[PDB]
Amino acid sequence: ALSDADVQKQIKHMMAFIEQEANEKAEEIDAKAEEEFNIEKGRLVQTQRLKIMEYY
Amino acid sequence: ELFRSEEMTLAQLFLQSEAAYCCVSELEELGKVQFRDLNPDVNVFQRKFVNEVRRCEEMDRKLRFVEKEIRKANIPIMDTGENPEVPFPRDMIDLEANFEKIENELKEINTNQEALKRNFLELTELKFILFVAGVINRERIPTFERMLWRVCRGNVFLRQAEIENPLEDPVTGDYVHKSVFIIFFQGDQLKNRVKKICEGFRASLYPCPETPQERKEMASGVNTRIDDLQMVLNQTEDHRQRVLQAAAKNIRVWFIKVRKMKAIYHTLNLCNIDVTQKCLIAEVWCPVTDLDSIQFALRRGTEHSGSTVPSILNRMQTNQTPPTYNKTNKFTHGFQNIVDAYGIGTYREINPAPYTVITFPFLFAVMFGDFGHGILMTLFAVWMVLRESRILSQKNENEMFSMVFSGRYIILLMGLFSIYTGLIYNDCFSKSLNIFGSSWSVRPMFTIGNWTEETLLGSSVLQLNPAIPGVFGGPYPFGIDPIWNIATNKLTFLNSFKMKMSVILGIIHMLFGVSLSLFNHIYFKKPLNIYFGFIPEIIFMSSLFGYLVILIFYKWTAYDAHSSRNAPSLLIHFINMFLFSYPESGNAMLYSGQKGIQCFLIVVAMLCVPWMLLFKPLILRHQYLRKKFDFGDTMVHQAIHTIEYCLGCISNTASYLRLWALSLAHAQLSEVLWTMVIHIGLHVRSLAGGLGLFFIFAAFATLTVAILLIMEGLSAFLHALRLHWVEFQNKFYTGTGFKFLPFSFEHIRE
Repeated sequence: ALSDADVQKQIKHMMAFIEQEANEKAEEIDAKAEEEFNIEKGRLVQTQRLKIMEYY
Repeated sequence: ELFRSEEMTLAQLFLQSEAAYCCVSELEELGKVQFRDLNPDVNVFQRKFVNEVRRCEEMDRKLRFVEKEIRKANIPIMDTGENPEVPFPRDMIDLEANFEKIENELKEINTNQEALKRNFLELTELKFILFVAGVINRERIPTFERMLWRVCRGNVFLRQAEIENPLEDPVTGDYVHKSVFIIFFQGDQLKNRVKKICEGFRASLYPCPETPQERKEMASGVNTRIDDLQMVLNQTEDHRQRVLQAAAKNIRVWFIKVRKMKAIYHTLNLCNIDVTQKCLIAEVWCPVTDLDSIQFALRRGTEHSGSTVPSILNRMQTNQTPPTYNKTNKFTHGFQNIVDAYGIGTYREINPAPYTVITFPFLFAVMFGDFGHGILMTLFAVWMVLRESRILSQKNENEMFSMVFSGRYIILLMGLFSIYTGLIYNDCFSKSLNIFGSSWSVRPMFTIGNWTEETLLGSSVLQLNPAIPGVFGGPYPFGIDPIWNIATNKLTFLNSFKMKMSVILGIIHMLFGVSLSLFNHIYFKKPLNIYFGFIPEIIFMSSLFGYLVILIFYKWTAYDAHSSRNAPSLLIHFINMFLFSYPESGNAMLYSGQKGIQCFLIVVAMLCVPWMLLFKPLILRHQYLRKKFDFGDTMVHQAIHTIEYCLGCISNTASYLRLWALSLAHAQLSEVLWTMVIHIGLHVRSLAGGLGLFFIFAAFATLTVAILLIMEGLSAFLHALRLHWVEFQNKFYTGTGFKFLPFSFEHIRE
């Protein structure tokens, strides 16, 4: 029921789907990287800040 | 314009897996598409629909389990709605679990009931008792007493009782009269002996007696407990039944819902799941003309799916053998099946079924041309159709009835044509139908023609009615003049007709079968198959067998009784034709110059053989070497075709002698069944005749059906069908294909 123009159009839409998933997944991954960044940073900061405070 | 199979696209569809579940469900309801397995080397565990199928299978078996209880409970389970919508949300799995809970509850209730039943009966026995006045059928009591006398000499009297309207024995499972005769002993050795005997013998022994008022009070407590047990039992059973019927309603819907889900998952297993994306690619066969319908269904399916993936199905360069799809309906389906029984036609082959619808019943009617049986045969088909809704929407475990039912529309026609042919044959249970138009001869003029008081000698003779006396003649308007049905030489006048008719019909039908091959060879653009095939083949058959047909009609209109002496014999001229045998005398010729015509036609038939025999492979070799192909094998194959064609034409023409052979047999079986049975029902004694005719006819009716309506009808059915398969189809209906098996929700009644 679809012409070659329409088939190619749908192929483009499906590729758009793939690109969209690629972006969403990467964004999720970068967000988690930032979460892990802040979590580990906090852990480290508090641990050594407390050790410094204790020496003071 | 001939009927052919539908176009197939061998097309592939890619869409997201979420969309895929919905789409498969919706395309499945469409029932117009058949999916192919893209992973033939992958088992169900590998397909990864196994968890879904396993769950479906468990649900199915458990549902069937409960269904058995439902059916025993006579629940209507009408299955008239909701189920057709087959929704397939993931939440159905929990619904499946809910089903399992219900049937499991039911299983526990019945188990409890049986234990309760035992307790009921056990307490009932005690109730009755209040050694012991127990429950015994007096099976071995006559011997129980003697066994006691055998152990000791009847040291203690026995207690006797009889139970009126005894209770249903629990071990028996049914109610039997109970009678008790049990002995009590004071001695321990002997009491133990009695215990052993009572255990061995069919007796009820476990009473816990007391003589105190307290025991009578206990017996009252027993009655109370019995009543409470029965009350609870009654409530348990009532709940059970209410639950069972209520479930039966939902279960009819569920059955089909579950079946559909299973089919969907199984279909999705027959696919190739991509590895890198949650999207599914599959190749499917589908009708070309229905592709738009498929895309609209896909649009609706994916629209229901939240991802609205385009779900585009794109045609591929179809290059594998497609399935053969013939659209059938309530009428034509049966005829297509008897064709398919022989084989599935080649893709874009000419479908013989549109011609079978008439051709086969017609040939049957020729074999079964009996008006009276045609009525019976027609009425049977009408009955089946009129009850179609009641027979179809039911269970029919007997495949013999189902088979004839499925062919009920085929039989209907056979009846209608059997009436037509029987009337032309002018035979209705061996009786002719005189419409007051029988003017074969004028007997008054017979006596004028030098036949004076012939009825004197007639007492010992027949005397054949002469042709061309100047006062006889004129055809019967429709069918065979009734006069022959009462002649002693029917068996020659009408026998000749049927022989010649069978030849005429067979040869003409064969020529039709050949003519169809031309259209097929044109469709596939095979010039060689018509320039070296069709043309010499149709000429060969025409020159030999069509010539014969012409001569048959010629004789009927060319020669009268005026030339009955030395009247040409068509069979002898036919043989002499082939052999170029032209004696100077002994046989008159049908027409002047026939010798030249007979010689010419045979020469042409022989000259037709080289064309079909070897000219095709020779030109293929020419074109091959000009372009430059197993020449040897091609020559052999083509030679085989010619050999079978020519020899088959000879044998096939004779084969249609089946039409005569069976038509003769039927008339003869009918005549003898009439003459040797119903004739006896007539008598010069009034009352004896009337009463006897009743019983004799009933026997006649019984034999008429048993011998002719069934058996010979079956023979005519098969032989007419065999002619269709062997002589007709083999002239054009060649090759094989695959049966079209689309994914669809067909199994609703099953």
